[PDB]
Amino acid sequence: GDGMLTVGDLVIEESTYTARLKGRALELTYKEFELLKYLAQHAGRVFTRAQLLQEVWGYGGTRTVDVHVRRLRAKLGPEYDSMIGTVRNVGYKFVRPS
Amino acid sequence: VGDLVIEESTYTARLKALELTYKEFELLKYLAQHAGRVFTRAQLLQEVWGYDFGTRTVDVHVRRLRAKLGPEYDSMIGTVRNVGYKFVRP
DNA sequence: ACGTAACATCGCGGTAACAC
DNA sequence: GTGTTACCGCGATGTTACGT
Repeated sequence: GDGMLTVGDLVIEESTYTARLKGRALELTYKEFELLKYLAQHAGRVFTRAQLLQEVWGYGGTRTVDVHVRRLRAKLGPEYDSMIGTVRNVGYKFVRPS
Repeated sequence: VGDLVIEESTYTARLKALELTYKEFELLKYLAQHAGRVFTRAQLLQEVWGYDFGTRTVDVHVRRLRAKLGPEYDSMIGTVRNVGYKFVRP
């Protein structure tokens, strides 16, 4: 345990730079991994696109978050689709499984 | 050591008899002494090289390293795009 | 022994564009 | 407004040659 994180079946190991789902490795791009990581490092908290851009992208084209959110949800699959919830007129947030 | 034996003071490695350069050996050792962990180029430059160069010598060294291993064990060194490289355990 | 030279490959990822 | 999928420039890595 160095920088390892666990939420439900999602494990996000910064060390080895891998993200798993009860053993199924995720082939995430870099920004897809930094986005999923930041959101899970802050479960339940809704963030805005200008927030997520500043934190994950770094200090216009704000639908990149939405695309990356969709690429993320897509790779998570229907069984884990809902780990990224949407808050109309606010932004996104990681949704803890029960 | 999963088919791979690195001998420290001899500065050699055997993959059941790899002939490696000093930098190729320092890079393989540091990647295998921390197997599974990904290291950046800044990291591997300050740890394995003395220098902080931009340079593409790490990428070149991985390649020379990979070639010696052969298409059997060249997977032992993984690439993590936009991050760096890592040793991969069979 | 090593680190540029220099180009080939290919994946990142941001914009476009429309459905709803 | 957001879900969503193309499309394609660009840039990260691969790779080998060559100069020191």
